[PDB]
Amino acid sequence: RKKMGLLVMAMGTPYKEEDIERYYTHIRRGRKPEPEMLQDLKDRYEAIGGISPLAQITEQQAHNLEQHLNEIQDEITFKAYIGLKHIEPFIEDAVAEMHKDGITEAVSIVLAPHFSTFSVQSYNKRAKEEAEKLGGLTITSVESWYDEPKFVTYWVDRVKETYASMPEDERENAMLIVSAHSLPEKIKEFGDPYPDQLHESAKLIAEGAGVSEYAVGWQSEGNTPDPWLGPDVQDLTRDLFEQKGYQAFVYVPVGFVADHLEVLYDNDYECKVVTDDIGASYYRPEMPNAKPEFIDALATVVLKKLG
Ligand SMILES: [Mg+2]
Ligand SMILES: [Mg+2]
Repeated sequence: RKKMGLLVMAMGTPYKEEDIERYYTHIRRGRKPEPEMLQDLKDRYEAIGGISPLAQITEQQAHNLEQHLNEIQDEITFKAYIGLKHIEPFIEDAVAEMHKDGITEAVSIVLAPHFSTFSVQSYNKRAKEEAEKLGGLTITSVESWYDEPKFVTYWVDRVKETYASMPEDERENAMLIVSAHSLPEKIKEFGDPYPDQLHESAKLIAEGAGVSEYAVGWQSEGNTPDPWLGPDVQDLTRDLFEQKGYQAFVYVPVGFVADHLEVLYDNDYECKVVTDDIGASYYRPEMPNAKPEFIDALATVVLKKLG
């Protein structure tokens, strides 16, 4: 069998509470959070059940993906390497390790289904540049995978189950909100398809699930002076309630693949505060994490990229 590296890339998460400072410093481009922000972040992580389980999900995704790829075809043996943006093991570290280990051919995938210039393209460029610097190692990079039918089906089936679970008055008066991580609006300068891809995800999932009433929102914007993609899910939820009185909101954060702070806090707390305030029911179906159905979707994405 031919040996190939499987470079799995993601933002990263802290491994313990004491990593919060450096992780958020990295996110904030060298700006250390002030003490009240540091305490606030610690509190948020405690509220969602702790930090330890978060980074384990990414590891489990990469490992299960490796094992599943190796089991479903007989031509290639994959070895997974994790490369993260904001904490060790960094993308450049992972590529250098691949080269050290004698890998000469790799395929990469970012654990975010929509292409953007800000994240996916930047991860892919960084990986390819380090390979070029070392020589003798090439990388083929998945750019997007939101339209993989098996992935669409994951979310459609979760959404169906959620609607099926609702009392009758909710089921005929619910709103589905599909979201991803906000990015600066200025990505539009380069024709970034990120927003169009989120809207297509939303269309595909709503259509597959038989949901006629849905909306697209953004969440978890950072803090810079230039505008970020909106509307934010908190504002969208309240606006849609005021205009049409929905009694239940279903949140599908399709941009995210795991139980991390952006979902467990930015949906399950921040959006839940809003639905609680307006008297609506809150639902947010299970994230993919490292579940077999999702791992099969990822495996299919990778093998399609290789033909
Ligand atoms: Mg494509
Ligand atoms: Mg926020």
